[PDB]
Amino acid sequence: TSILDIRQGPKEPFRDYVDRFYKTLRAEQASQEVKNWMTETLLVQNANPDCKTILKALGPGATLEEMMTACQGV
Amino acid sequence: TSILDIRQGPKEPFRDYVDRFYKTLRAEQASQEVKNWMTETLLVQNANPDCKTILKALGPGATLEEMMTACQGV
Amino acid sequence: TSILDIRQGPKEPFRDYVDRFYKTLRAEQASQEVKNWMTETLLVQNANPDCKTILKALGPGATLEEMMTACQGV
Amino acid sequence: PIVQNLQGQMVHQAISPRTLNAWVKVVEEKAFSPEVIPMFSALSEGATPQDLNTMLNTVGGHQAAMQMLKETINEEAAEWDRLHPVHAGPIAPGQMREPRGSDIAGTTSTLQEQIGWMTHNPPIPVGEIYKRWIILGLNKIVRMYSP
Amino acid sequence: PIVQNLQGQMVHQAISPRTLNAWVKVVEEKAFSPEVIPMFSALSEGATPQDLNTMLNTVGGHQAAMQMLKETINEEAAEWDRLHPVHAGPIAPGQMREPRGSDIAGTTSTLQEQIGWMTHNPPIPVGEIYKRWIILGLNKIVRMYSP
Amino acid sequence: PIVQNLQGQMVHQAISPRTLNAWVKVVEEKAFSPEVIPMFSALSEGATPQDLNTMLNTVGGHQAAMQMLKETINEEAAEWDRLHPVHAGPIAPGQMREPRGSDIAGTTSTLQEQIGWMTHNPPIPVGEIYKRWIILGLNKIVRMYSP
Repeated sequence: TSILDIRQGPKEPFRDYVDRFYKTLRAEQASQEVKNWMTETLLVQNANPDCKTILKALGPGATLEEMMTACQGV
Repeated sequence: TSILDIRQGPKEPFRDYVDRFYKTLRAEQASQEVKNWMTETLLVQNANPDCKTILKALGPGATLEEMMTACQGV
Repeated sequence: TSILDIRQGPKEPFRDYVDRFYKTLRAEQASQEVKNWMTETLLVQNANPDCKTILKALGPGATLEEMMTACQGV
Repeated sequence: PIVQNLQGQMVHQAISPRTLNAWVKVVEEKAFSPEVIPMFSALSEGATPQDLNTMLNTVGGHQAAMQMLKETINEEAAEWDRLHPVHAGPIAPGQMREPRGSDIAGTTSTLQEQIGWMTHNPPIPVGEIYKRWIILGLNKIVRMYSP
Repeated sequence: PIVQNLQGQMVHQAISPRTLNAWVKVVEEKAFSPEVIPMFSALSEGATPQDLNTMLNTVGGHQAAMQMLKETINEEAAEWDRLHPVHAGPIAPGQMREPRGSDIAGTTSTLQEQIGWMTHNPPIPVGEIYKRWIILGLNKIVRMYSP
Repeated sequence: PIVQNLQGQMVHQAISPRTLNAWVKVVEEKAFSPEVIPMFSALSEGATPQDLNTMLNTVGGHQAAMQMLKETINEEAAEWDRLHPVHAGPIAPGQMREPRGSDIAGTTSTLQEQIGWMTHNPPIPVGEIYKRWIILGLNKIVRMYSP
């Protein structure tokens, strides 16, 4: 399965999705800079509308514990 | 169970019978010459008619891989 | 089972077939040159029409990752 | 493997059955998963080519992958021979011969020869060259076997 | 087996129970599968003929195969005797006797005799000769037991 | 058992619990099957009479067989005494006494005595004499317990 095919379900907790992401990211062998680009970009983009909304409110500069606690009720 | 009581079924593969034979032969303690006599004799004699027929066509001088491949479809 | 008897089903993924092939090829003891001949020849020949068609389009010079990704939807 | 003895020399010692079985069990359980590569790397510490063929030959199952790896090992070996040409003139009595791709793959070399190269001064890391080919071929597999 | 001691000599040491049991378990689980042959080969490292009969005699089950192997071992042994005739005149006091097929099969030789041949200079590889017969006979079995 | 120490002498060392348990487990699993005899033979390598009674006494179950064996061990022992008469006159101060059937069975001898006989020069193989009685009695059992 390709990294672009990794997406969050409509009922799937973000948490279970983030695990899937760094597992597939774990099978990507690209430069770190590209993998940083993938992190800030693709993760949020394939996140579900309800959490996506939430993550837009965190702004930039956000870290994984704060994202992970931010989308917990969703 | 005695070695004379070892016989091949009417539907039993020869193979499963030959295994039974050298297991029981494995519990016989007789001289090697007698055990050679048992090998060429008793094995074929208690073999089923369909395979028995087959084994008669191999003639003498036959070895176990050739007997075992000879009665495979039976 | 003989190597000539290894063939791909009409619904069987190629992948499951290629595994069967190098398992049976693993029990063949022939010279490497003959086993190379078997590889390029017999594999495609006993492959199913839908994938067979696909493999004909790869042309010669093709390697296993490209064959294996080529017949994936079939 | 080739290990250091108490006396302070490098000597060969055989690999252990529950090490062997641990290699088997990893493959059974985690198949093509990435954790197999660090795992391999740890269990291949101080290992010979000969021990590395033993580990590859003792696999059951996943024969499509095992063939892809073989063919990668030979490609990487063909490439070793290409990049490193044979050296000028006859082999010296005072010296031992340079390896080829097939000596690295363990095929054309004997154990005592594999111990000569590694224990000698300078030592040559024929394990680590095969190890990269194995890891490289492991990447090929992992990337393919991703679904 | 005959192993090297810390002092730097080759001495006999007994094979381990969880090695024995690992041999048993392989046979239980993988029967006639090809992985049995590298597996065998690893577990037969530094092994005697005597230890090799021990391993063959401790099998349970697959008695048709065990008999086919026996008969292959004797054929290969008969062939050893054929190819290598006995040598000229009486045996020297200063020397030890040449092996026959049955000494290689472990049958006519004693352990101390098996250690004499292997530890002596030149050494003779009576394990490796039996090993090929076992591997050859393993091919016979594997080829037959293919379905 | 009596084993060779690093220093190069034969000394007694105790048998291991997972060896003991492996003996137990064999008997549990394979009862009277023939594979028990090579198995026994391997696990009895370098063993004393005392260790052999320990192994027989630690059996549970199959008490008809255990009694048949006992009675075979005593018959074979009675036969040892018959065939080998006691020797002429008093025992020398410089020498140690010849064994009887019951010393071979371990009964009338002490451990240090069992170590005297085996370690001394010439050595006497009282283990191997009991071993044949055990194997002979094992044949009796195997033949009876065939169905």
